[PDB]
This record gives sequence, C-alpha cells and structure tokens, in this order.
Amino acid sequence: SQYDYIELACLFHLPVKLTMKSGEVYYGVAADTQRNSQKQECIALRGEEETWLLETDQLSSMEALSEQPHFSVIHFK
Amino acid sequence: SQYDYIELACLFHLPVKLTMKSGEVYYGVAADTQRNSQKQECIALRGEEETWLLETDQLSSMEALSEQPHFSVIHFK
Ligand SMILES: [Mg+2]
Ligand SMILES: [Mg+2]
Ligand SMILES: [Mg+2]
Ligand SMILES: [Mg+2]
Repeated sequence: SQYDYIELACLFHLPVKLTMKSGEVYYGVAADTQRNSQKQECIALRGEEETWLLETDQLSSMEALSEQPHFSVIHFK
Repeated sequence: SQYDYIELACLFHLPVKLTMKSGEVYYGVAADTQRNSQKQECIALRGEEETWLLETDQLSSMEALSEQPHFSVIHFK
C-alpha cells in the first residue's frame, strides 16, 4: 500500500537530511512526529546542537544518512 | 524505540572518551562505523596521532567530551 516514510524514519530513529520547501537543509536523527504549538504536524529532528519541530507540509525531501533498506532520497508532493 | 548512540556520535563527529571492557581508554573524534578485517563491527575513532578501529562489542562506555544534547555518557552491557 502506502508507506509513511516519515513515521518509519522516526520508528527506527534514522539519521536523515531534511530539505524544506524554502531550500533550507537540516541534518539529524528522526525522533518523533508531533504537533507544534500551532497544532501543525511536525517531525522532531534532533540535530547536532538542538532539536527542531519541522512542519511535514513544508518538507521537500528526506534523505537517508545511513545504509538501510527503506529509502535513499524521498521527494514529497 | 532505541537510539544508536555510536551511529549518532559518528554522524555528528562528536569528541568522545571510549573505555573498553579491558579498561583501556581512548580519546578522539567519532569518525565512522565500519567492519575491521576480521568482519567485526567497529567504531573508527580518530585519535590525536592515529585512528583506531575499536570493536563495538568491546565497548564499556562512551563519554562526551563536549556539551551537547545527546548524551553525557552511554554505558554498554
Ligand atoms: Mg500546513
Ligand atoms: Mg561539530
Ligand atoms: Mg599532544
Ligand atoms: Mg564480537
């Protein structure tokens, strides 16, 4: 069917590179999905120095930073 | 879910103090995960003058040498 690769990255705490529709890039460990204070759906990404709540509606791509069988680069919407 | 702190240390190239089950201590920068020539899973630790392939099965503890929001210490076994 249809795999939720965001959910799967969080389930396995995968290291990922996230690119936003703005073009900004973030690197870190996929921690969890949650809503931010604005009630927008987010992925919690634990980066080197801080954790970001990044809106899933604003994701352009998610890239694996490790070898695993699930994905290399996922391009969204 | 459970985090791979060896993977995360290498992802962010964290400075770490590694204590082996022998009691030997190594300091350096976490570089990469790879198998050694004996096919054992290792962390490549870049020391001051050389890089060591240290078996992950032989790790006792990994201590942070920098303040960061991932760990101060990880104990194995
Ligand atoms: Mg939205
Ligand atoms: Mg750094
Ligand atoms: Mg010296
Ligand atoms: Mg072994």
